[PDB]
Amino acid sequence: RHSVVRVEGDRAIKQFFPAYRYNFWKEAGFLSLLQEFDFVPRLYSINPEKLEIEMEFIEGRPIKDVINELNSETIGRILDICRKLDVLGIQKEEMNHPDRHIIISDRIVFIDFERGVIKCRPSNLTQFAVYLNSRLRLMKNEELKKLLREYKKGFDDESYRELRTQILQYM
Amino acid sequence: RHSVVRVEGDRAIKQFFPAYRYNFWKEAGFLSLLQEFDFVPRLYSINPEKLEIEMEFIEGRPIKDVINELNSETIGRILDICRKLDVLGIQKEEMNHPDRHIIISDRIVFIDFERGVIKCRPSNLTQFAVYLNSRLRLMKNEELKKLLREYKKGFDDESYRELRTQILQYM
Repeated sequence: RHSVVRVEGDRAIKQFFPAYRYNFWKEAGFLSLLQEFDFVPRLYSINPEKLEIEMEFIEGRPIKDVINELNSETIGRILDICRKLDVLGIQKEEMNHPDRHIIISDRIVFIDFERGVIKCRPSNLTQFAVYLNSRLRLMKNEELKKLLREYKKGFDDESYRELRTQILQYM
Repeated sequence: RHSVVRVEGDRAIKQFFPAYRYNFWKEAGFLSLLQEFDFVPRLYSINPEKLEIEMEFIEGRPIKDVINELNSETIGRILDICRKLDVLGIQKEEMNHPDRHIIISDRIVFIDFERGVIKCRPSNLTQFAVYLNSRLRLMKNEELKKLLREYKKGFDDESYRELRTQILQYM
């Protein structure tokens, strides 16, 4: 609704509709701030006159196509990226509906940052954990909800490791 | 040392050395995230291959040239921008040496975001207050340090207003 992506070679061009200049800049800003990491597309150019962002085309399958086939190693890698975004202070949003926004090949790429916001304690990992439990039925809410409460309280490396192992044992 | 700025018409073009590629992305990222506000330059283009950013040239005088002539209303406007950055979670850095990075005309523009970082409680306002007191000698360190300690504890609008009025009274 906010934008259209067209693929031209190995580049994806995301053009926002004119009403959504605000989201255009958030996408450009957060992609720029995440270029030191390998879990976002490369950013090649921005054109505010056309509200166009030129970026790397990401080959692979969206998570919604493979979520039930994914092994524990791969899920752990996705949890690491959510945790990284938590630590960076970037709340990507809609991480409980990542169906079309995590692209899986030999690597894991997150796409679509146009709703990102800065926050002290982001909800990337716990939004994703709701999705993960919704698709894999790892456990009942009361157990998952307790696990998310403990991570949120501590919110350090130790709290994360406990959540990580306590999620992945279940698979 | 990180970059060279050249002015071509109404555009300032900043080119980084390759060693400072990640400062290029911070400048691009934070300028992008601040385009919804009027206190940064407009961003026009990025070129990651050349590490070049094209933005608005800002007409006006740097704060170091006018700091002792600035009235209380104008200082309050600069304090507001620091607070805004604090609230947004963006620590610009080097705000205790803003000498060439606040440009004052009819409006107030902050420039140079290449050292910015995200954090829960940024130090923009407490860094700027140290500079402000250093140039205007408004109060003794111990009093300022007491005022800054209280602002950092509360860190809400109320804490800010108390800081704001208690700074501006001295002129």
